Amino acid sequence: GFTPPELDPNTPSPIFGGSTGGLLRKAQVEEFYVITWESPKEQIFEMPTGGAAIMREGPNLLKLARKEQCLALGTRLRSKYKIKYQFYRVFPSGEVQYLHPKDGVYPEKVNPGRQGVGVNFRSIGKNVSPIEVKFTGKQPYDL
Amino acid sequence: INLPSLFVPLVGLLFPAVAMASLFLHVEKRL
Amino acid sequence: SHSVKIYDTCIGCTQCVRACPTDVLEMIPWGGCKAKQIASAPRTEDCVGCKRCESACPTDFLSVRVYLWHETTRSMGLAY
Amino acid sequence: YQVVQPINGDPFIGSLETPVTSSPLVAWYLSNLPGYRTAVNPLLRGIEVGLAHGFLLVGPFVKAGPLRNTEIAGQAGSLAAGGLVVILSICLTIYGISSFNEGDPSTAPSLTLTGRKKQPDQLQTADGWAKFTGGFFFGGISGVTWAFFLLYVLDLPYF
Amino acid sequence: DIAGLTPCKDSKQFAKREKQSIKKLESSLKLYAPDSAPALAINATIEKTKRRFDNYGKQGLLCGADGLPHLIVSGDQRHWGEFITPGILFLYIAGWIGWVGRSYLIAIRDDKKPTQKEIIIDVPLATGLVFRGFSWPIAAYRELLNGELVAKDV
Amino acid sequence: YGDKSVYFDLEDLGNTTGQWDLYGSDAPSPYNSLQSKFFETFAAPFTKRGLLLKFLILGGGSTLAYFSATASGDILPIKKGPQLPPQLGPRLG
Amino acid sequence: PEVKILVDRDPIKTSFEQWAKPGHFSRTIAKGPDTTTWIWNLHADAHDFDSHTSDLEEISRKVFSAHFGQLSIIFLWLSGMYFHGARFSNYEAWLNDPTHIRPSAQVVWPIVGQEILNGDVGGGFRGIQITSGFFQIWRASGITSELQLYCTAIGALVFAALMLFAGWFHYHKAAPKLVWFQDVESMLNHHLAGLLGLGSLSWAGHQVHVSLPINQFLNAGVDPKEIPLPHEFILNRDLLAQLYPSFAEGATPFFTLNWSKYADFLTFRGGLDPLTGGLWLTDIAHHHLAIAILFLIAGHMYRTNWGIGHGIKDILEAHKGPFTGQGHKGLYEILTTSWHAQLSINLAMLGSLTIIVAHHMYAMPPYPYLATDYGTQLSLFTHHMWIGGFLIVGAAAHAAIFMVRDYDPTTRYNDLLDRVLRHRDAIISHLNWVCIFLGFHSFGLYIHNDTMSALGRPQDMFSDTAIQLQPVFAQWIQNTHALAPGTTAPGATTSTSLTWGGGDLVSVGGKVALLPIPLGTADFLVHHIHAFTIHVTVLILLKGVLFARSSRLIPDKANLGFRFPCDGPGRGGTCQVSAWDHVFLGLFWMYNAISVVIFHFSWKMQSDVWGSINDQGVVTHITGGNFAQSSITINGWLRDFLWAQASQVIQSYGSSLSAYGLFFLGAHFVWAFSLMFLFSGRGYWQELIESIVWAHNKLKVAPATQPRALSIVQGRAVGVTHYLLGGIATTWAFFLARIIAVG
Ligand code: CLA
Ligand code: CLA
Ligand code: CLA
Ligand code: CLA
Ligand SMILES: CC1=C(C/C=C(\C)CCC[C@H](C)CCC[C@H](C)CCCC(C)C)C(=O)c2ccccc2C1=O
Ligand code: SF4
Ligand code: SF4
Repeated sequence: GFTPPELDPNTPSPIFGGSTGGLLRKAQVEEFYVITWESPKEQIFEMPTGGAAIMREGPNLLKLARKEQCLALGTRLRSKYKIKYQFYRVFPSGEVQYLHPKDGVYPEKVNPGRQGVGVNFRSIGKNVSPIEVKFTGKQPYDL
Repeated sequence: INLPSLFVPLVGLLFPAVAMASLFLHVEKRL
Repeated sequence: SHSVKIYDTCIGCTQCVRACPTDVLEMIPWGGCKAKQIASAPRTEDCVGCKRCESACPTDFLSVRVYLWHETTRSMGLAY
Repeated sequence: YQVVQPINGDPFIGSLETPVTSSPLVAWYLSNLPGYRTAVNPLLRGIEVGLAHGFLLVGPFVKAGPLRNTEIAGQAGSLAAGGLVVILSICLTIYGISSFNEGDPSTAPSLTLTGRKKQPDQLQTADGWAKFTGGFFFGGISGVTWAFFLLYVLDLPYF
Repeated sequence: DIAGLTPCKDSKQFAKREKQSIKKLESSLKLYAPDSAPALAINATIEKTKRRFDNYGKQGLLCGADGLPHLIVSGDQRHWGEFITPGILFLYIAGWIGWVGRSYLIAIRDDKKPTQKEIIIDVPLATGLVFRGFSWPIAAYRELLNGELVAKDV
Repeated sequence: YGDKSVYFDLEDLGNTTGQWDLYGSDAPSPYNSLQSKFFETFAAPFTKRGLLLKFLILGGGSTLAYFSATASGDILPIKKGPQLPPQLGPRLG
Repeated sequence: PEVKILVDRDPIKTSFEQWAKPGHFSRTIAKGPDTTTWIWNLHADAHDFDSHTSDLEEISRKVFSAHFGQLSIIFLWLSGMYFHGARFSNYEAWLNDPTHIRPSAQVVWPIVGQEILNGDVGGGFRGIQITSGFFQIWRASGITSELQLYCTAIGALVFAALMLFAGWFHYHKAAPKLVWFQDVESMLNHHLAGLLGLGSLSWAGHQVHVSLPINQFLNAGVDPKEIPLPHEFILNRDLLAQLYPSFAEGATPFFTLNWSKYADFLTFRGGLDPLTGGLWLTDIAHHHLAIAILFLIAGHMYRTNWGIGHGIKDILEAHKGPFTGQGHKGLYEILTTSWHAQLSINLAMLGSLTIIVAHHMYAMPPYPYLATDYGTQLSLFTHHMWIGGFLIVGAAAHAAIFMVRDYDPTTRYNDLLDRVLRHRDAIISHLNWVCIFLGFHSFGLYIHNDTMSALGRPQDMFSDTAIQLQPVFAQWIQNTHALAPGTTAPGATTSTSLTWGGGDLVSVGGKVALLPIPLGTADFLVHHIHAFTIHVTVLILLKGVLFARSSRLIPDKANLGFRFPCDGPGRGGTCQVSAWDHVFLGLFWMYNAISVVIFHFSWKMQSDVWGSINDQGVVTHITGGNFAQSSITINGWLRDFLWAQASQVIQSYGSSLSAYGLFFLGAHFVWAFSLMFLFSGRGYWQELIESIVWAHNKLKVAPATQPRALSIVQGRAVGVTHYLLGGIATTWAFFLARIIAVG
């Protein structure tokens, strides 16, 4: 069921000159993200944190401090260029966790192997009044 | 001997120091 | 963690999914409409509470709702 | 030839390498400071730091104080420095109390600038920090007294 | 009299104000040629000021301790000229305006592109409609009685 | 890590996340042992967190209390008091 | 490669088709409107040509003809000024006696009693005293009759017509194409040499033949109607030879290179004319001559068609060093394909220039009888300060627009821009620290002074008598300037100004034109306040520019566009995270800075320079040096400046300065009104308009264009514009009423 690709260190990363928008202490102590793509040729692309970098012909692996920054770079790579990307989340443990695209197909394309999470079978106008859930820990929408 | 001479520094200088040190200590670490 | 809910008025346009910055939403099979599709929120632990998804919902009222809730460092979008 | 390089050659860590940040003499100087003397007992570093800071606090307090014109200018300003150094110690002790615990290891980095292991700096522990702040306070009162002894108690030609 | 005020024509402070006002303008007329443009203009406004005070006196206004003509709006019939007849005139004119606007809005509400006739006025239709405001009171009364002034269904 | 172009390796996350110490010395105590043995013997009783905090607070408190309850008139005009007769208010006084 | 005129014939046919259609340029607008928001959008994007299309050629053609339209508007304004000076003025009476008659070139019609505004300005005339300083310009140009003013007004009218026609022509009949605009070498060659070089040479030619002799005659005391007409000075030359003997040789000195034989009317005196209180005209003529020579040579630097010259690309890409990589390589391609880059550069430079102009004009009064006309001086300084500030803020606005819309490292890559984008965080952090430090050590000194004074401890205060903060550098510099003439500028007799020193007070008609301005502790404090405010507004604007494309907060800020409300209340709240919002603040801080600057100027001038001279040489100033001791605490500003100076405007009612009192109160009102837009949000207003719409629908009177509350950005725009209008207008009224009453 779509064994996710395993992160391959020794994959080169784009030619960058350095920036003050890179990683910080949060990447040291809690987590950071890593995105990979494959680059038909060596080109210039705008970095989601600073200026411009040069993606190498062949595997490109970039480490960002925010998942949102990764998805932004992924969107730019995917529609301005035509490049398929995947990103992971790395903990200070040395664990990696394949993040996107979760089940091999982009989420804008329906896949028959996904379950419904957080779906309510009613229209939004049929939530109970807050008075109905007073003094119980539940929220009227979580129902 | 002049009672203000003692209570106005202690309540204006010491007491906020002690209270704020203690309240910072209480608010800013995990139990 | 903010809480995102999907309601059955969803027409499965998928514009909201294509709008979210953090890949919280998804498209899943269904039978209640002509697209046989509906939006799911399996990864709300990454939701920043941006609510771009609500501005992309063409239904009235909305079919995708974001209720801001307890904050995490993921929820607050902090890089430090 | 280019002067500014990414840190240690890693272009995805949020910082750079420049003259002010990383030129030979400025690195040697910063490394030769008590705060960055990692392999030294924290109490002596606190002593050196506290003595230097205490001496400094006497300079402006006395000259810029409200009793500068009065004959007790020296006594007054020096006493104010003692009040300030003690307040700094209170800030230091409560910081160490809030941010550290005895059963926990040092939060300092284990790696050097070359990728070699090294003993984590003990100043970032609980009692390492306690020894450091004790030394700092002892040094700070000693510095204020030393600076306060030099002028007023002894003529000694200044300005 | 009413509210302790006194008829400006017989008040003393009202006169004193008139004489003081007239006095300063006369000073402005001086230091110039006796029959110059500026001097002629100053004279004109002096006569205008005298006419305004006499007109106030003639109309029977009420003056207080400052000599300023106070206005009574309680409904006393000696004073309808101060508020109530101007009020009826205003209500007439404002009903004219509002009724013409409402008439226009109703008339253009039936096209496919009604907003087109709102950012760009149909002036022929507007000029056909403006003069119904003249009879707006009767029209509005009969529309209320008909029950068609207020939209039902809302 | 640092093999020509790569900068990412799971085995050494700290190097990858820049967990360096850019200025620490890793050198021996520059202070002579004799001097070290003089300080850490006299400055020892001040290195207990709760002890130092409590003593600091209370000692400084009584310090301030004594120095202000027994300040002389030439230090604070607030304790010297007025030296002139008082004026009268616009009507009262 | 070579440069030529390149045109296109009849690109758009003049027609009334699109006038009938509202927002033809915007596809969405063209169709029509569903709600009230459509009307606001129509105006907000009328002149944003680079979004109506994507063709650079069309953008630049539109820009060219819009410039023509603006020039026409300016000419119409000038002709209106000249005509009002010709017909509804007392310019001739003022010309007979300058320092007793008050200039005024506007009268009002006696409609509702407003003729009280026709005050006594002297000269058998009743009008509104003007502060434009136009009378001084006309006198310095040699204009003695109102026939000359009439001729000038009509000439400017036909020039406005010509400009409007050229605007129509160069857009609908003969519109240039892109390669014509993208030629900047020849454009610079022509603007340096042709517009500024020939322009200033032509003006020096005017002053040599018209202003110099006519002003000589006027200063000799001749009745203005007994003066020869200017053309006589050209026909009969011995008329000039009498005033200026060395007009006898007649241009042979210019070719013998015996230029010293011209020393008569081409001087290097410096200082002021003791008779008129302005600069020597024989100095201004020499100045414009030298300026002309300089610009005429300078417009020959860039290569156009004949090999000689400089390629701007070569000059740019020759400059690079070890700190900046390949700097300046690729800027020529950036500055010739994006109008916003050029616009922001030019706006920054023009604002800087306007403020320099204000300073130099207050310090070295160029026009006769200008220095002792205190109202004109104050108004000119204040007006130019405001204009400069607004332009400088617009510079930042358009730098941000460039960064968002036109910056592209894929096709147009520059190194320096990239490096600054790469260490923007260091830049902004250090600017932040500087702002904080400067704010503590300038305003903190004022707060310390206020409490030291309120605790009855003036000895502890930061003042000239307790704790001196003397600006030793400014004092040293101005003493160096005072000693300059004869020591290190040997050809000058007087120092370039009288604020430097040397004594030599100059007065005119019993009023003080100029005297040495002393710098004490209060000057130190207020100068550091100025530095602080400028640094903070720079921080806001630079932070907006550097972080316009992306940040650590929202990683794709450019996709949201240059101007937008927010991206939801996520990540904690992203209200005003856009570049446009940064400009909105900068305007607030620009207002603060310029307000403090003009207050400083006005108080310092009314306290240490202006005033009345007397028979012994005793100078009583407007305020007896109350700036040196009262300006050091905020209570002094509130009491001695605002409360004291404010009394003039409050008592204006019942006189001819009543309009200033009215504008004072009205500006207070509109300023307070702005706060309704600046403190609230559009959600409340939409919800209220909902029930108002209900009330209308109940009576079949609801409109079809659905009324919406304003956009979030529009509400901020309405709030900031009203705020600025209110504040600037109340300061305007206060200044004018005060300086016209006490001046
Ligand atoms: C709410 C009532 C109240 C208020 C507003 C004040 C206010 C003031 N008192 Mg005071 N006082 C009070 C009650 C109060 N007192 C009572 C009931 C007593 C006992 C009879 C005293 C005895 C007292 C003395 C001896 C002196 C003052 C003095 C002062 C002045 C200096 C400030 C100070 O030193 O704090 C007050 C110092 C104290 C020792 C007060 C302690 C007694 C109260 C009950 C403490 C309450 C603390 C409580 C836990 C917190 C309450 C919560 C709330 C107030 C926030 C100040 C204006 C000094 C002065 O005269 O200034 C010139 C002075 O020397 N007070
Ligand atoms: C057809 C025009 C028209 C008519 C008949 C009415 C009628 C009414 N309005 Mg309304 N209004 C109008 C236009 C109109 N309005 C416009 C253009 C605005 C935008 C400023 C408003 C804003 C407005 C508000 C905020 C409120 C009302 C309210 C009301 C009700 C109370 C009276 C009042 O206080 O009005 C007030 C009148 C104004 C605020 C300004 C009126 C604008 C001019 C005078 C009318 C325009 C005429 C039109 C342009 C002419 C076209 C004619 C055609 C030949 C071209 C009343 C039924 C109040 C209400 O809710 O009652 C409970 C109320 O709170 N109106
Ligand atoms: C000696 C030649 C010359 C002169 C005098 C000017 C003068 C001017 N240019 Mg221009 N320009 C020139 C050559 C020249 N240019 C060349 C060679 C190019 C590139 C091919 C350009 C391209 C250019 C552009 C793109 C723009 C200007 C603009 C301007 C105006 C700037 C605004 C100003 O300062 O107002 C000062 C006001 C005056 C000096 C009033 C007098 C106006 C006189 C009559 C102008 C006549 C000069 C003109 C070149 C005559 C030739 C046209 C002829 C066939 C009729 C100004 C009038 C701006 C503009 O168009 O404003 C509308 C602008 O957008 N110029
Ligand atoms: C040579 C100067 C210059 C030029 C050519 C431009 C040109 C442009 N600017 Mg700009 N700007 C400038 C200076 C300039 N600016 C300065 C000095 C500032 C600082 C305030 C700004 C700040 C600025 C901002 C914030 C923005 C622009 C924008 C724009 C673009 C669209 C403008 C538009 O159509 O809006 C329409 C014009 C109006 C709606 C006029 C508004 C009326 C004003 C606010 C009232 C003025 C009151 C009046 C003076 C007195 C009161 C009158 C009343 C009482 C009757 C356009 C290309 C906009 C853009 O999006 O760029 C792409 C944009 O948002 N500019
Ligand atoms: C008052 C206010 C409004 C309401 C302001 C509105 C609706 C503007 C009103 C414009 C005029 C008054 C209405 C248009 C009038 C028409 C032109 C008709 C005029 C015809 C004659 C009366 C002249 C907001 O929408 C808003 C939004 C965001 C923050 C603050 C605020 C805010 O403070
Ligand atoms: S709030 Fe933002 S991140 Fe969360 S689901 Fe909506 S658009 Fe996506
Ligand atoms: S935009 Fe709204 S209706 Fe469309 S798929 Fe998303 S949640 Fe459903």
